[PDB]
Amino acid sequence: GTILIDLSPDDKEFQSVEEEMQSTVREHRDGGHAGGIFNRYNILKIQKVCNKKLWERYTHRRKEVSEENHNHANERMLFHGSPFVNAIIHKGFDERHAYIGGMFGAGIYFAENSSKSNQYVYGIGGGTGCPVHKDRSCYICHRQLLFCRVTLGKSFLQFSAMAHSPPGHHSVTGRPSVNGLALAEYVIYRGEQAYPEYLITYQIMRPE
Ligand SMILES: Cc1cccc2c(=O)[nH]c(-c3ccccc3)c(C)c12
Ligand SMILES: [Zn+2]
Repeated sequence: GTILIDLSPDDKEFQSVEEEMQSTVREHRDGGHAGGIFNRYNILKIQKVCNKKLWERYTHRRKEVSEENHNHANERMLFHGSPFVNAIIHKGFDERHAYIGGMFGAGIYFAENSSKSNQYVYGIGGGTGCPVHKDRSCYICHRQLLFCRVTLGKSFLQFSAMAHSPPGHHSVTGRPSVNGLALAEYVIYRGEQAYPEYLITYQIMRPE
């Protein structure tokens, strides 16, 4: 039941999504090992993801969370990079997308930094890079990220140098305490707390 609608580069919705993507690139502690070396992206396409069932699932859950957190869903737009992007847009998020080895436990992880999500499009640590060239820094192969609507509710705050939510919390916020320039990462424990709203197709660009 999923359909993808292409946005025109002239549409302001295209433009505000491209801006979120480009403005949240940062340097990573691995020097680009996992996601490559770039300062910006070539955006090739942005598609709106429409699925009634998955949307209704998301909003039913968002209401429940809101009612348990002084009528505040604490909804964000966040990036998700995954080798399973094709499964997610058709079937939604679920426990198969849980990162068992994650620093904040076995949940589904989202980033404010697009370049953080970009590290995972070929799997943990960047796997072995693109299918065609086995290159984690490939400038040629087309990559995909999701920009998702994520309900955080009451988020447990964890400073930093499918499992359950910490009791009484709806999500976890991993806030980098050492790198002042890294933005936050978030973890949810219920697949129904995220909706994959935009599918963004892109290349990383070789710095000049
Ligand atoms: C740890 C983390 C922080 C911030 C963002 C992400 C992300 O976007 N994707 C993933 C991830 C998803 C599927 C398989 C492997 C990693 C992960 C793990 C992730
Ligand atoms: Zn390649």
